[PDB]
Amino acid sequence: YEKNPMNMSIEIPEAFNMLPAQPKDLHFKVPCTSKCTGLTIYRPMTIVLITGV
Amino acid sequence: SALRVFPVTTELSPTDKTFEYMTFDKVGTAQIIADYTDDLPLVDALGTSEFGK
Repeated sequence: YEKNPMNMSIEIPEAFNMLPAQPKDLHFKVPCTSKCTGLTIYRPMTIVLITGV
Repeated sequence: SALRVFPVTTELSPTDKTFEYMTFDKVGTAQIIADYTDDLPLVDALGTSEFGK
């Protein structure tokens, strides 16, 4: 393949973060969240996959 | 000898015609627990009154 941000991309709109701890009777709960999209290929035909190797 | 044997107070206005006092009470308990607990015994209160002339 050709490494070029105009051909394929991965998006991370929101990075990893930790929310403030929510307390209970004698213990706490700490939630975490993040965002992602995956792999997107704007321009195909610039990638060749040789299978059965 | 009444006024010299029993105490005399002046916490009453000349226009007052009845009086009242209050009394309180409480209940409760405790137990032996662990780190991760979600139940704990509770307490409460109470009250009562009396009158005069």
